[PDB]
Amino acid sequence: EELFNVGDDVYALPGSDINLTCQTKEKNFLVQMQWSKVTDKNDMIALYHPQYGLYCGQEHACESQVAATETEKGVTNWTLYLRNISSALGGKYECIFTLYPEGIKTTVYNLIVE
Amino acid sequence: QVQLKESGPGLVQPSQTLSLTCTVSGLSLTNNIVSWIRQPPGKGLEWMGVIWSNGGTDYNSAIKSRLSITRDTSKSQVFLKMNSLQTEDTAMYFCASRDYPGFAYWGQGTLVTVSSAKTTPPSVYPLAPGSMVTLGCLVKGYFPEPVTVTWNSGSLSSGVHTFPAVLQSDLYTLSSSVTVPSSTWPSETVTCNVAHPASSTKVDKKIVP
Amino acid sequence: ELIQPPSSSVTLGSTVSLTCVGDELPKRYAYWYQQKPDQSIVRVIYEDSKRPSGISDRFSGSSSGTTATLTIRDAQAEDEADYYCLSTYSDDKLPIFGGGTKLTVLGQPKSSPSVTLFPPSSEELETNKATLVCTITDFYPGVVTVDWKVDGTPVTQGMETTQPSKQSNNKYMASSYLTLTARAWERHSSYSCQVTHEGHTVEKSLSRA
Ligand SMILES: *[C@@H]1O[C@H](CO)[C@@H](O)[C@H](O)[C@H]1NC(C)=O
Repeated sequence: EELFNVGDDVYALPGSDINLTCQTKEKNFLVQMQWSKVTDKNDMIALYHPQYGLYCGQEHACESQVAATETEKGVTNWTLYLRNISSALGGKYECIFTLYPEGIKTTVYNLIVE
Repeated sequence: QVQLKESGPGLVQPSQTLSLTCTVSGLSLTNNIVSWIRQPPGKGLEWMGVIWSNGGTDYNSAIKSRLSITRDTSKSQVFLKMNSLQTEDTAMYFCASRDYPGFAYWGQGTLVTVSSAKTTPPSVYPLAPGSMVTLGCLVKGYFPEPVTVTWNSGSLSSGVHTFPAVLQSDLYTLSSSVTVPSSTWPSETVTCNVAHPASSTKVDKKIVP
Repeated sequence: ELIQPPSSSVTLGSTVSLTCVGDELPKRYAYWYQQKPDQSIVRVIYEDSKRPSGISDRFSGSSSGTTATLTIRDAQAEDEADYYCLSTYSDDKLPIFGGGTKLTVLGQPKSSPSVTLFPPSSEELETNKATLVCTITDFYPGVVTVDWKVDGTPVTQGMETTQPSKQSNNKYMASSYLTLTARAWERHSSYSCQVTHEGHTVEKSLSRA
């Protein structure tokens, strides 16, 4: 359902530094969350589980690329640090919360690099 | 870069309690777990317990009764407390983190010796000779392990050998040697720096002919 | 719980597979750690077969049913280490380490030792004790036998000599101590440390002159 549009376009010139931040739905239990780069396959960047903690996708030092933070009304922020953006970092980024009782909630960012 | 650094008393008496601290940097302690792993001398790694990203804990059921893990998120530290110690608790203690259960980052470890003996600081003596000249430091009669030796406060790092310790009747002894060009010594000072944490001793000894 | 053979051999350039066998490994991933003599710990394989950045591509892994295996190709001397496998057990999914496999690489170049003999320091004599130090480096294999001679006569008394340990260059190092009262040091004239490695003896001597 997300491969129709849904997401937000994000333009950048090479060299740019950009933070993407995603936010949990109110009044849900946070079950797990993750960041992915979406091509033909969904390639996970980092995953956070509220008990097991951080887990990275393939060789990463991803603890320097993501951060989770709680705020006021149980809402959680989930952010991805993009640094020194090349055309290779361009593409579709997907933040996927799995919540209870509402299930999956996803936010798509299209990073466009000139 | 992330670093996990274990710190602790080095020497603890039987039936006392052992307080270790894991200091985490480059990882967000609120988003991560920290496990405590121990290795008795000559033995294999044994997992002890975990504090989960949410502050809960689980322990190895064979030591659970004496074990306690806590954390201070603001100071970014995790604490291991283990009470009623026996001699068999003498081990190297590691904390590790992230990618549970396949911990990706490890501390170097601190050694803990459980003994009723009191600390003995080392006596540090210079080793001078009788192309390339080799100098050294004799670190005699200390307890417990370990002891560290640097040369010229770290300025001299290349040709350094720090030997394994020998145990001569309840006290340890080791040597460290450094090799430098004959042109450089004695014209350029060569000092060895010995640290024995458990007794809080730091000594510098200048090597003279 | 997690079953590993306590030791294994490979010769330089060939391939070893090390195994780890556990009941739940068909349902749980295995992780592999390499521990070097200085006791630092490096993750070399995760999730049965994935290899983390910065690990040599000679390391690979695979799993079938209840045995996970770690495969080192083109064995190098610096692969000599203890390898531990880690997985998860029970309903609460807690970690467990196998017992560890010590891997020795055969076929490494023979190398004769470098011996250095130091007299006692003036400072140490002032306490009426005297230690001569005999450092031994850059030898392989790591087995050596040390004999002291004083005035041409064997000494068994007051000698302690170190267990061989591994250097940064994967050769071995060791040290031997001869300790004397200061009165005894000035009662004899010639001192010799004789190190024997694979049948040949290299000797270092000194006099008090
Ligand atoms: C980011 O780009 C700057 C500008 O060229 C460069 O100096 C720096 O090394 C880059 N940082 C990383 C982490 O690649």
